[PDB]
Order: sequence, then C-alpha cells, then structure tokens
Amino acid sequence: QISVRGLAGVENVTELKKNFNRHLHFTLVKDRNVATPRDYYFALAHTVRDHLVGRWIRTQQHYYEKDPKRIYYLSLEFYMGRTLQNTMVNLALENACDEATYQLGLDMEELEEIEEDAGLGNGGLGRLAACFLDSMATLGLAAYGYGIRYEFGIFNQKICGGWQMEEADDWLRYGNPWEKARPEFTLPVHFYGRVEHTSQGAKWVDTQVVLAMPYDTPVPGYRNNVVNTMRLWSAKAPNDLGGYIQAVLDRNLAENISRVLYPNDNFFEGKELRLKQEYFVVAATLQDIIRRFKSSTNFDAFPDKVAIQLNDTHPSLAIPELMRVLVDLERLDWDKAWEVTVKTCAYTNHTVIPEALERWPVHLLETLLPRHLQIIYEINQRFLNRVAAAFPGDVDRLRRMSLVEEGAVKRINMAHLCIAGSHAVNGVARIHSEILKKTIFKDFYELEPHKFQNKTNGITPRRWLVLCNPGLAEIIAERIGEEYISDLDQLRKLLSYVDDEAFIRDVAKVKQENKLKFAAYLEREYKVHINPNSLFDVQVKRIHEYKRQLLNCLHVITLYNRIKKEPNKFVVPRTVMIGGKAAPGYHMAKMIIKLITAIGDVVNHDPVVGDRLRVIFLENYRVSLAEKVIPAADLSEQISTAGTEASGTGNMKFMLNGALTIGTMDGANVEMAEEAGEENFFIFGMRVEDVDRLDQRGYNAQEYYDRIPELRQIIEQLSSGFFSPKQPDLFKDIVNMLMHHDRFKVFADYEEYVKCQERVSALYKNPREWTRMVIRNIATSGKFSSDRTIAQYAREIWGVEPSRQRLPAP
Amino acid sequence: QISVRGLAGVENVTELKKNFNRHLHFTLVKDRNVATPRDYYFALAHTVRDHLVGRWIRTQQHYYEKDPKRIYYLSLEFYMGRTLQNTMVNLALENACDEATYQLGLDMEELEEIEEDAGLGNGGLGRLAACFLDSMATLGLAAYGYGIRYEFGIFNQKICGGWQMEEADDWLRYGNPWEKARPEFTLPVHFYGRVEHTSQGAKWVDTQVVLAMPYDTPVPGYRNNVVNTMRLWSAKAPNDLGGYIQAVLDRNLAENISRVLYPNDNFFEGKELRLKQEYFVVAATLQDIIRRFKSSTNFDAFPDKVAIQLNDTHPSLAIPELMRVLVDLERLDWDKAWEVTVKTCAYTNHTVIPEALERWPVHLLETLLPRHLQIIYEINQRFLNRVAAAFPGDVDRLRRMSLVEEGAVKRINMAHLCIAGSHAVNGVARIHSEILKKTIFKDFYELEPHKFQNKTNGITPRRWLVLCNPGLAEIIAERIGEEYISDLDQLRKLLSYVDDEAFIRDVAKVKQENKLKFAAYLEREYKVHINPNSLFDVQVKRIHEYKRQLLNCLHVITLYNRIKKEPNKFVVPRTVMIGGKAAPGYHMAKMIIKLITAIGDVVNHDPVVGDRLRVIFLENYRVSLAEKVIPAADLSEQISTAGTEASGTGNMKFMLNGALTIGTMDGANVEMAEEAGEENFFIFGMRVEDVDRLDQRGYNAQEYYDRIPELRQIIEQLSSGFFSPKQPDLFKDIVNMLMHHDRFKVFADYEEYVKCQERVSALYKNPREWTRMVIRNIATSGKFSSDRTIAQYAREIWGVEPSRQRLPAP
Ligand SMILES: *Cc1c(COP(=O)(O)O)cnc(C)c1O
Ligand SMILES: *Cc1c(COP(=O)(O)O)cnc(C)c1O
Repeated sequence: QISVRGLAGVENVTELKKNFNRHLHFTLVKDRNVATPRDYYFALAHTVRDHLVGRWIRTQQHYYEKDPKRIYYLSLEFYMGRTLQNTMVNLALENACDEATYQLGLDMEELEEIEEDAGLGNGGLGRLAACFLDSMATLGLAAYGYGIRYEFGIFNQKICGGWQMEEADDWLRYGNPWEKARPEFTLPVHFYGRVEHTSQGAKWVDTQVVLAMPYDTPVPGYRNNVVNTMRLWSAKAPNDLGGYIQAVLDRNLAENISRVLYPNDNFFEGKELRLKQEYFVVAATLQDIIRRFKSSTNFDAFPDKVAIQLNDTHPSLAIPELMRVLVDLERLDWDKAWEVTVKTCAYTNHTVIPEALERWPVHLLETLLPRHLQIIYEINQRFLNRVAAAFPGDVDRLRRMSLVEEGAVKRINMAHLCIAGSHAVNGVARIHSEILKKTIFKDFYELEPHKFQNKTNGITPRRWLVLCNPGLAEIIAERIGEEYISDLDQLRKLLSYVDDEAFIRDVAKVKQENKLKFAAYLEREYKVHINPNSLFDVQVKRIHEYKRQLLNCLHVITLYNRIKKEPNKFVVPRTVMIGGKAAPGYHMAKMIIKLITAIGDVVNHDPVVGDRLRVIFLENYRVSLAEKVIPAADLSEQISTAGTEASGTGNMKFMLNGALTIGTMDGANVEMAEEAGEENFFIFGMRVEDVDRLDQRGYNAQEYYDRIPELRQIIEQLSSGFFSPKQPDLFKDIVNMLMHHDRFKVFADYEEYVKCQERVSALYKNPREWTRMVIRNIATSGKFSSDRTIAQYAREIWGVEPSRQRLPAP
Repeated sequence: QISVRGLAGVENVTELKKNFNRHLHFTLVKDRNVATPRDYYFALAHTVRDHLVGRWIRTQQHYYEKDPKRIYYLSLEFYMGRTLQNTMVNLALENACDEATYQLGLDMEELEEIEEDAGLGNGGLGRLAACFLDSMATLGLAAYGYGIRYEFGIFNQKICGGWQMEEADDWLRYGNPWEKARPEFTLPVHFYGRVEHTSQGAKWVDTQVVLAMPYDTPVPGYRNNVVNTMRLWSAKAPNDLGGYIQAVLDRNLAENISRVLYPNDNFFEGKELRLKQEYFVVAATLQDIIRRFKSSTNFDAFPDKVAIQLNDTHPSLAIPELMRVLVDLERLDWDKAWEVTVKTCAYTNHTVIPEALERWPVHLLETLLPRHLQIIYEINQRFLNRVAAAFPGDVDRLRRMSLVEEGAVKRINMAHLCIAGSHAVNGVARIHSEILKKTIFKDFYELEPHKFQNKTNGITPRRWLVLCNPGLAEIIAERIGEEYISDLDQLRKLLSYVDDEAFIRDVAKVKQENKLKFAAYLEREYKVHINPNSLFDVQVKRIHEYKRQLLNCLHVITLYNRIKKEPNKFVVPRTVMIGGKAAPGYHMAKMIIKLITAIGDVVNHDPVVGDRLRVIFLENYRVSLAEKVIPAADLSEQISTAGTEASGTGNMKFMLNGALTIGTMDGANVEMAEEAGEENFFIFGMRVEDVDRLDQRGYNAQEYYDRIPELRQIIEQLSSGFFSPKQPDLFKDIVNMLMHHDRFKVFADYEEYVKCQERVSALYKNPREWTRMVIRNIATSGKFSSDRTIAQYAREIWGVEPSRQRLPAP
C-alpha cells in the first residue's frame, strides 16, 4: 500500500503464507475450522520471528569473531510495548505480511491488536531504555540490554466510579513468542550470610542461593541485518528442600524476586524485596559479563572491552559487586580493581526530586549484603580522604559528600556511590545537567569536573513515526526520500515546503485522518462521543504533582465557567484528553484522577456546553495507547513546574507527530523551542530563576487566590461540592494542598497559562497558519532522535564508533 | 537394525534430517557449533512431535463427526515416564530416526537419556493409568485422560550416608515439548463460600475462584493413526487483587493447588491442600465434559454418550459435583439426576488396607465445599432408606453402611460414596475382587450384587516389551511375526519352541546382553561392581511394610551368614537389587532403606564373600529405571503378605521380560501362576486362609524366634549393632516392630521363603532348564496385556466396542 512499508514480492508473499499455515498447523496445533483471531496472531508472530533467527545467530557470531568493545545497558525497566509491527518495520516485511494475510482472508491490523504489551516499565526511564536498544542495534553497536523478566509488569488500570482500580498485568498468560529461555546459562546469586576474614582475603559464607535463569529477546536494527539481545533474568529456587510439601511450596519465596515490577514512578520506596531485585539483576549480569570477557588473566583490558551503563541508581550495586568480584574472587589489589571499576562504569541521572533519590538504610544492607556494605564503607573512606586533601579543613563538605548519611537511621546515598565509582555522570537534558552541576551535585562537580556531561534524551523514529504514523512518514518520504528514518536531521529539508500548498494540505489531511481513526477507536472501545472537528488537547504521562495535571484541570474548569457565563459566544471547540497511571500508594495522584473524571461528569453532560468542550480520561495509558493517541493530537501539554522534569520524552513524540506544544521552559522543552524557534512554540510561566526567587520570598498561594477572581471561583466550586454533589468535601485534600502546601506552585503559573491557551485557540482558527507552524516543528525535530543521543554516548562515554553498515545479509 | 523397529526409507530419513536441522535452527535458535546434547534431544523431540500433530487433529475431528460414546478416565496420577521412544515406537519411526540421527553424527540412545520422566504418579495406581491410556488409544476408543499438571512430580531420591534424601522434581525446568497449553479453554473452580436457599433451589455464593488452565498431551495408539488426549489442569489465580505488591505475591496461594504431587503411596493423609486438588480436578473436568456433551437439553442420553471412570476414590467428588450441576444449575429433579449420575460413574478400588482409605473429616468439607456436604448427606439418607427397606430392623448394618462415620470426629467414607453412586465397582485382580465381596464391602454386595465386578490389571506390551526389550521382541517376532504386539495372547505360540535349541539359546542370549548392558550402566552411573554371571535377584517397587522388603533383607543376611559359616562351600552367585522410594513421612520405610544399604556396607566389603554375593540399593527407582532393570532381571520378588497386594503390576512386567517369579499367592500372582502352571512358578508362604487362622489364634513372633536358630542369629546381629557399629541401637525400631507389632507376619513366612530360594538357586545351576521355564512364563503372559483389561472395561462397564481399525492415514 504505502512506500515506506517495503515491497510485497511474489516470492516473499507466497513464502509467508506457506509458513503461516505451517505454524498454525504444527506450532499451534489448530486447523482453519477452529482457529481464533488469537491463533492467527500467534501464527503470524512465529512466521515473522523465523525471519529474525538467522540474523540473530550471525550477528552474535560476528561479535564473537571481531570481538568489539561490548556495551551493557543495565536497567530495572524496559518499557517495550508490542513487538510484532516493530519487527516487520525493521525487517521491511510490513507490506509483504499485509498482503500475505490479506490473501489468507485476514486483517493484519486486527491481529496486531491482540498482542500483549511488554510493560516492564513505569514511564520515561523505562521507555528510554527501549528506544535506546532500538538505536544501538540500528547503529551497529555490540550492545546488550540486561534486566528482569517480571511475570507481572505495570498494572492494568481500570476506572470504576471515576476511581483508579488496579489489576494484575498477566502479560505471559498466552505465552511470549519473542523470548527464548536459556536455562543452560543459569547463574547463582547470593543473599544474606556473613563475612569471614581469612589469611588471604575476606569470604562471604553461609549465604542463601537463588538461581538466575536468562530469557533472551531479539532486538533488530533498522534494515541493517543486525539483531542484538535483551537478556532478562528470572528467579528460580535451587532444588537442594509439612516438611516435604511445605518445603516445595516455599520455593516461591525465592522466586518472588522477579514476580512483579514496583509501580513507583520517580518515588523511592525502601522495601527489602526491591533491594533484592536490584542485587539480583546486578549479580547475575556481572557474572555473565565477566564470563563473556574471558572468552576470546589481566583485567587491565577489561575497560577496553566492557562498558557498563547504569540507568539511574537502581543498578548502582554493580559498582561494589564488581569490586567484590575483582578483589575477593580474582584477587586483584584494591587500587587496581578500583581503577578498572571506574573506567568501566558510567551513571545516568534521571531526576533531582528528593523523594525519588535512593537512600538505603544501613541495617538493610547489613543483613542482606554484608560484604557489599563493607566495600561501600571502604569506598567512602578513600573517597573522603581525597576530598579532605583537596579541600583541607572543609568539614561540612565532608559530611555533605559522604556516601553514608547520618541521622535517625544511617542510610547509603546511592547517587553519591554512583558518582564516586563512575568515570562519567550525565544529565538527560541541557538544563537538567546544568542544574546537577549548580545544585545537588555541586560539591562533586568541584572535585571532578571532567566527570559531568549532558546527553539530551531522544526517541526512536521507527516506533514513534514510521510505525505509529505511516501516513505522515509517507508524505514526508514522498518529498525527501526514506533516508531520514535512520538520519532524522534530514527532516530539516522539509523547511523548504512550508509554503508548498500541496504539502500543507497533505500534512493537515494526515492529522485529520488520525483524529477520525482515534475518535472511532474511542467509540469502538469504551463507547465515548468526541467530535473530530475539535482541537485535540492531550496530556498523557504518569500522574504526578510535579507534572501538574491539576494546572490543566484548572484551565478546563475556567473554560467551562466562561462558556456558562456567555453561552452564545463563540469558542474554538476542544476535546481535552488526560491519561496516565497513578502509583497504587500515591494518594494525591489517585485524587487527581477522580477530579478529572468528576469534571467530565459535569462538563460532558451540560446541555449549554454542547460539543464545544469534552473532558475525557484516557484509561490504561501505555505504550500501545501512546502509539494511537499521539499521532491524533493537536496540542501537547508539557506543563511541569520549571526545574522538575529532567527531560521528558513524551514531548518529543508529540513534536515528531505534528502537534504544537504548550509548555514551560523545563527539561527538553527548552531545547525543542530552541530548535524550532520560540515563535513556533507556546511557552509560558515561570523560568527556573523565577521559581527560586519565589522560594526565597516564600510561596503564598492565598495571594493568587485573592487577586484572581476566576481562580477564586474555581476553588470555591471544588470546596462547595459543585463537582461532587453527593460528597461535598470529596476534594478537600486537593484544595488544602493547593492553598497551603503546594510544592509545585500551581497557582503561580495559572494566569500566564490561561492567556497562553487563548493564543493557542486563536491560531487554531486559522488552519493554514496552524499547519505551517506544525511543519516548522516536525522539520526541526531531528535532534531528538535517540540515534543522535546514542551516537553521543558511544563517542563521549563508551569510546566506540557507531556504524550504519549493513551486516552481511541473513 | 532390528525388524520390529520399522523401516528406514530413503525419503523418510532425508525428511527427518531436514526437519531436525530446521528445528535446531528456528526452534532452538542454535547452530551446529554451540549445540549441546540437550539441544539435540529437543530438536529430535520437536521433529517426532510434528509427525503426531496431523493424526492428533484428525482423530479429534473424527470423534466430533461420528460422535461416539466418550470415555473419561479421572485420576490424580498419570505416571507417564519418558515420551520420545514411546512415540517413535507407536508411529513406526524408530529405525528411521535412528538412521537419520546416525547420519547427523549423533547417537539416538544418548539423546533419549536426556528426556525428563513425567513422574506424575507414585507407583502402581499411577502407572496403570498410563498403560490404560496407551491401550485405549490402541483399541480406538474415544478416551480422554483427565488429571493435574503438577509442576513437581514424585521427588527425586538421593542416598546420603545410606539414608534417603528428597529433592524437588523440577521436570519442567527445560520445558515440555509434548504438551500444548490451551489457555482459551480455561475454566473457573469454586471454593469456600456458603449455601443460600432461594425460592427455586439452593445457591452456592460468596465463593473464592481459582482458574483451571488445561494443557493437552497427545496419546498415540500403536500404528493405527489414532492420537487421543490427556488433559491436565493447572491452577491460575484470577486477575481481579503492601496492598498492591503483596496482593500480586499472594496469587501463589491459589496456584499452589497444582504445585506438587502428594508422595504417599497407599496411605491417606487428610490435608486440606490434597482435598482442594481433588475437587479442582473434578470440577474443571466435569464442566469440560458437559460442555463437550452439549456440542453435537435432555440429560437422559448423557449416560449413552458419557462414561466416567474413577481411579480409586481420589476423584470421588465427581459424584456429588455431577449432582450439584444437574440439580442446582440444570434444574433436574433429584431422582432424575441421580439415575443419570449412577449410570455415568464407575469406581475402581485399589487396596483393602485401612490406612489407605479416604475418610475426610466433616468439618473440612463443611468449610471448603458446603454445598457438596449437603448433597452427600442427602445421598446417604436416601441410600440408608433403601438399606432399611431391604434389611428391616438391622440397625447395625445401617451404621456400617453409612457414608457418614461417627466417632471422635465425623468423617465421610469416600469408598462408600463411590459404591452408592456408581453402576459398577471393580477390584483389580480375581482374589482382590473376591476379598471385597467377602469382607470390607460385604454389606454393599448383599444389597446390590450386580454392581461388583473384577478387572484384572495389565501392562502395555509396547512400553514394557518392544520399547524396553527390543532384543526379546525381535527373536519372538522372528518366529511368530509382529501381530502379538497388539494381541499378546499370540505369545502362546511360543510354547511350541520350548524344546527348540535355537530359541532356548537366543532367549538366554538376550537376557545375558541385557544384564551386561545394565551392569555397565551401574558402573557408568554410580560406579558399582556387580558381576554379570550372577543371578540378578531384584525387588523394585515402593517401600512399604506390606511389600515386605524386610523379608528379603532377612534372606540376604541368612545367605551371608551361611557363607561365613562354610566359606569354601559352593553357592550360586547372586546380585540382590532392591529399589524404591519411601514416602517422606513414613519413618519405618525410611529405616528399611537404611537397613538395606547398611547390609550392603557389610556384605559388599567382606573378603570371604568375594563376588558370590552383592547387595545393591537401586537409587531413584522410577519408570525409566524400571525399563532398564526389569529386562535384566533373572528373579522377580513379589513377596507381599497374602491378601495385601490388590494386584501388583511390576510382577507382570518381569514375567513378560524373561524373569522367573518367587512369590506368595497374593494379587495377580495367583492368576500368573494359574496361566503358566504352578510348577513354573516359585510359590511359597501362607495363603489368605492361613493368615486369617493366624489372626484368629493371635500372631506371636516370639514363637518363630524361639524355634528357628538362623532367624534368632539375624535378630541378635541387628540388635547388637553388627550392621551399625558406630550406632549399636540404630535398628532398634525395626527389631521391636518385627518382635512385637508386625502387622505383616514377616517371621511366619521366613522358613518357607528361605527353602523356596534354595529351589531357585538349584534351578539356576541348570541353564537349559531355567531358560525352558522362562519360555513357559513368557508364552503365557498374554492375559496380562492392558489391551485385554481395557477390552473388558469397554464391554462390561462402559458399553463400547474396541476397534483395531487403522484411522484414515495421517
Ligand atoms: C514516552 C512515554 C512516557 C514518558 O512521557 P513523559 O511525558 O516524558 O513523562 C510515559 N509513558 C509512556 C507509555 C510513554 O510512551
Ligand atoms: C510397574 C511400576 C510400579 C508398580 O510395581 P508393583 O511391584 O506392582 O508395586 C511402581 N513403580 C514403577 C516405576 C513402576 O513402573
């Protein structure tokens, strides 16, 4: 059908149909008479999977022969989403499979909807790991993603009575055709025990053993025949067990380690199970790395053949674990082992929010990992000696930089451990990286300035453009070719089409088709009533106070009140869509979701409003839903308080898909506006400097409430029960927070936000100019490709050169 | 190589090799350079499995079209063993696969040893279910085996310091290529709750729900293209869940139902988890049966289209569950529902031992299955009204026949429930069935004589002859053809070769080769030292006091003492092998194992003994080990106290494989001696009548101890610490039991047993005559084919005719 989807050759299609029927018969053990849509999905998946194996085997054989430096990306989250379409795209099999299934009398799009999302992540941090894997494969790097195979990913969200309800994400129920269990490579992981000091070195004895079983999933590069690996560990109890029956049943105690993903987004919860998960992934991965290193004993070359990237501090135990192995097992002297460790590890920070920082209680590490605690203490001591030497007499700096935090209970600052044991520390957006050097990590930057870098986040244009928005990818390819898909900077060539009447019309047509498509999906599933002609105003991301879904709510209520005030006055029609999950134990986030649905209950049923304003809460927001709503959006809401969103990535997805952005100068928003030009962005609100000034003076919400009549009305409506008749004080906690303890200054940006939104509605009334501004955004989104991000990590941190060379065919 | 293994055609072999390499590549994702023997085993398994799917699909389609009466065999145990070789045998693919792998440079026998036994059973009862499935498929019956997919089967037995150690049987670790998960057919099972009585009927509400997920395994008939199904249920928690994390982790509470097989053989343990397993299998299976019935609403025809066979009382809840469904859900009147239930169910009893009888406490059923308890009470009441009417005034008979047992705690006699709700009740050997009518079920037989039948057990000649003893199957086929493999009575034709010098020599040659083969295996694995020229005296079966492994021990010690008394006197060399597992909580059985190894520690290292006597304990006895040792045996020990072994099946395996039998007139031994002629059997000991006389008088072990010098010496050796130097009183419990509370009268059969063993050694000294007697046994073993057993069940209980017709090809 469309060019960018590859060729559907006679031989190829015939071969596909043949193999589809083979799998349906032999693999699924079914015949055409009893097969269900799910059976058909699996037959297709196995058929596509087959095309991947040959390349997978020779890619790995290739690395074994050329022995390049390996990149190990350690993360406790890999937010993969679905794998079928992405695999077809990267193998240029999409049109062929579409035709093959068409001839078999099946609708491929219907089959793709059956696949379960691999939701092994919470949000930004986990999805970045996913985009990164795609870019590393596309850039020909010998990379391996290492994580945990949770049998339950991020919970599925159900909305009942306007409230969030959580249900287990049993994504493996029907099986996972993409993974390959590798029981032969199982490794032991140790916990508890005690440390024994013998003549020649310390020994960690009397430990509890849990086995780590690896499951490998292929990661295909874009049309370059490279297929890398994502290895996920699963917990298994050893076989060596009222006495008998119970002993067997207790095996699940050990296997609970990989049972479920902790649903906290940017929030630290010091639970023992979480700590076990963190060590489990680190211990198994490091043995795997070392094993592979010794195959093709000086460890001096270790840093030249190995690079370990820590995604946040979750896998920070890799630092002391690597030291433990080198010093305790390999018997290297401390100083030598430390040099190797520092040169091997690099750390990526994802937030400056205090409640998100990992600070593990000493008594927990003491019981669970006694040897690691001793190593951490030794690291801290030698580090502080270095600080004392560089800043003589500065005793306060000593306590500020210590990895050990005194107080009620002693804690280990994992962020400090990561900086001390890494040769590179990076922020994820220019403003974020600057904030790290100027504030929270100022002391460390002063001691070792060379370690601090910036690596602005990015997204993969394969999943976030070609896969989810084929219509847009096609009209773009029509003018500039297909080269941009793996070289996004080429989109700048689109700048010469900003006055092209044909292009303007096509860009607008693609958006309209996406909106109609999504509007239908909302009806087909969930039975809603949105109007395709309205402006699609969307804010999708995890529910968090710093994200400010509440500021958006205030605007919605403002719009509704203005309409009720002057009913027959014209207003640009809008469909406000808000979606995202709230962590199960985050009360305020759960109240915000209820507020949104409550507002919808009033606004969507008011006769005077009509179809001029609709408020919809997008249920169960996840990767596959993002692929649907983002291409249909007109306005992207990125309104976090300045200085709180380290980077953001959703913002980049919206920009690449033709939506204009309304946001604060926070995270990557600053760089996006810089690339597209501020006049092509809807910027508003306090800048980081403004927030600091307010904090110096002291934030008093009452002041805003007293001086802004429209705001006062909203707060009084919430308080009086206008949005909760049967429960008048239902939102008392929300009002109290906004009025007395709002860490994110919602009221402070209210006025500028509302005015900015007016400028948005004004531009939307002029279709031609709205579309021209859209073209200016899409054309300058190239910098946000994760291929650019990965190329920088490769050259500036890992010391390897990316390659676009096709691997010697399949 | 050998005839009975089929043809290895040019096209077939080429096709096999091609598909072997396909699976190694695409299925296992490996190449010739990194593949291990296990990888090769799986490639072969998947290749053979492929040949099974086509027949499997059309067999089931066939039943759907012809709609014959279905046979449902309900059992909590299916002792399957390995599946690879058995599948090749039944598909006539053995020689082809042997050649194909040979050309690929692989040894198929080495690959077969890699497969994990499917040990979902304890012993006799579970293996019978397995043989039965094979025979039902071979006889073309539309049969389905229904059970539980335990993730842990019978524990693997390790011997440490002479003691049994148990370790988890993680048989699914590397995956099971034979099963096919059918998540689409998942069914809900209810537990707990309470009963509500409404206007129109009772309702079971507020229940806890556990899902039953089925896994189907194919069961191929012998060269008839029939492939039946064994459906095993797996427990899964529903998705509808500190609050969050814990809720997810607690899912394993529900999934523990199918976690592990209870390791008790012929012993009842009233644990709640076991009760849940029993209802789980019954509830899921009955919904599946009814669903299938309604597809191709009078339930009057239900008995004409459905037959449910209960293997022991474990699945006895099927009776009240069927009533519950018909009365509560389908709304049939009681009397109508009961008529249907009785005509549908049939019960098979496996033992008369009191401690093995299931008597569930009322308070347990009351809490777990409140509605079923009410139904059982109603059944009991109407049954007793029938008894009161037939035997007016006989109040003691009323309490004796009641399904409800009064006493310390009220219990439900599940055996009584089975008789009341079944149209047929059968014993498993003539003597056993007679004992049921004369003793434990005498009252029931008097009330309904027509219900009681006999169905002597049998074994499948495919696994127990062709598969494990190809050498013997071949020399037999050389004279009488291959027809006997599915018509074992033809072995009688071998009677005309009893004087054939060529045959006598071949039979003896095959046995010698099997012994050398096994002797090697004992060395290769476990490093032992047996002598192939000695008489292989073996007793393999579960360790139990009624089996009398102790009587055997006494003989061994007697032999050892006689040698020490007259060292230079000639004695026929023997290798005594004893094997079997002991239930984890059965103390005496565990002490018996230690005694055996202890005896070996003394006997095997005494210089004076030399290689004239060896005592070896066969570790981890299981189906695959049985296939190895049985063909190598010269003497089969079947020495249970008369009246305690209902039938036995191991005895039949030894008879079919050329071993002579030394045993009591118990179980099927009586029928075996009857078929072969008593002069061709080594019968000894008390008969059932003799045991009763002794009980009338009162058994006093002391009498035997006082009158038999050799026996007194043995007991004094055990007591003094002769077999346990460091621990003199180690076997005090054994001696005390033998002397004061031996329920099985070991001493009473000692003298006759020893004398009989002398007659055995005498015959062994005459190779020619020993072999001629062996031929007389093999030739008359035909009656013990499970094909005969199944044909009788079909005609006399299920009302269906067996068929030997080939199904319309694959
Ligand atoms: C891209 C993405 C995110 C991150 O969005 P932000 O707005 O940067 O927080 C979160 N969830 C999903 C499903 C995503 O695809
Ligand atoms: C045949 C068999 C049994 C039953 O043997 P008996 O001597 O009748 O108790 C037990 N275990 C296994 C592994 C068997 O193959």
